[PDB]
Amino acid sequence: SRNSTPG
Amino acid sequence: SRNSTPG
Amino acid sequence: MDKNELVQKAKLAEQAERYDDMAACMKSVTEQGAELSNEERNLLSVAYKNVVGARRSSWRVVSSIEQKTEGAEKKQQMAREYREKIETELRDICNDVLSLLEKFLIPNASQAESKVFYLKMKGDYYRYLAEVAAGDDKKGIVDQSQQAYQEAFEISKKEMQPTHPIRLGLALNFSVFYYEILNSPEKACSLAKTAFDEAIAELDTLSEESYKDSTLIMQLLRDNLTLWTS
Amino acid sequence: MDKNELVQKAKLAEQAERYDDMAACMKSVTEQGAELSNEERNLLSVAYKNVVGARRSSWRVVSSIEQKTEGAEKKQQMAREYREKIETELRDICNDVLSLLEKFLIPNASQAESKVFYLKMKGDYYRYLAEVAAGDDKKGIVDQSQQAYQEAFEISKKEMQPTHPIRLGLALNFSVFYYEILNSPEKACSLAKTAFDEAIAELDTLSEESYKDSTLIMQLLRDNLTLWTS
Repeated sequence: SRNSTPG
Repeated sequence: SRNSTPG
Repeated sequence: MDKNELVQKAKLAEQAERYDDMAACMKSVTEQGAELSNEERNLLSVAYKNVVGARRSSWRVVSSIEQKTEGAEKKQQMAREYREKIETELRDICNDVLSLLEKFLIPNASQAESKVFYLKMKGDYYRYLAEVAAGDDKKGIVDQSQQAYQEAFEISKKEMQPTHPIRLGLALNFSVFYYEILNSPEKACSLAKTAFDEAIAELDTLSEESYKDSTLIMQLLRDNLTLWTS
Repeated sequence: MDKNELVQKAKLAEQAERYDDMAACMKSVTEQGAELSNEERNLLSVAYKNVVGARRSSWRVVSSIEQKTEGAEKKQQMAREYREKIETELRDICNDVLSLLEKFLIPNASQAESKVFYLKMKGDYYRYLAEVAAGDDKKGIVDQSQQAYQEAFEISKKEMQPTHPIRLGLALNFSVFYYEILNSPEKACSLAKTAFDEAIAELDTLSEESYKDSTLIMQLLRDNLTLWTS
């Protein structure tokens, strides 16, 4: 799945 | 670490 | 609402990893007063194990910080007070389950394996209280845990085959109780070893419905033995 | 209710994985009205990301069940109602963060870096509202998200190096916004590719302090590009 920022 | 029963 | 509805909602909550919701549904099912099905029993157990387990984990973390902050008065005080807050949640959860066990589950258990299941649960939740008890209350809490486990143990040894998953899981947790709460490695190992060995000798008594749980618990029993004898 | 005390309690809560507690501590710190330190800003962001992330995860699980129970009316209606309950929690969390941003964090931001950080976080939390918005409200929510991202984007390009983890992370999330919320894959890919390529072109601007964060985000940018062009 696509990633957004961990923070 | 020692185990107890799950759930 | 309807028992079937509540049980469906508990399954939804479990999938969503919302274990407060799922314990609340299963508590409401229990409070309707009818003996629980095996599925309902397991949902109740999974729910409360996750709810209490979150507090047990947090308590260990904070208790450790409290220990390592001697000489730093303000930081240690704040860790202590947070530990105490977490303990209160933990105790309330245990007392919640223990009350359900006294009022509904144990008195209504008509079959031996149901009775063993709930007496094991009683032993478990008193053991969690024992993990955080200090001073005056501890010996009495430890004795409640032992008496529940012991009665579950005697019943299971009389009524349930060695490979029964509930008998095996009772041995696993009772053995942990001996090791961690009574500080007796010898009795913990003897209990785990007998349970493993007696099941190993009767694998042909496993069923397609039981073998996954049973073989998991045998692996945990041997893992504990390996850990405790190194 | 002293600030340094609230921050210490938030760190305890984080260690205990009690993110509701940790968000409440940092909400109180923010409401004291002074500009947050970088340490305080990261505690606030980590706390709320975990709080809202649990609901987003639960929402996706239940929404998937709702879709898979088409033709099973009772089950689907129960999933719908549970999804709506989770949505209410999610909206309340987002509305809390967005109010802190409007009242304290964005107005108090005295540096370009934290202006970009908080406008990005405004874009993120409006994006999370957009993920569950339906009907008349959705257009304005999407517009709020885009406007916050766009302003953050313009400041980041004017003031920060192309390898800055906040500039890169803004590009990553703005690109996801275009792909998922605006259903604009070509714009999403163009934004992610440009951010990756501009960082590759100036790797001498990395710092020892944050190069691990920068190179992580560059890999995530290219991973999205790979997924969206596959």
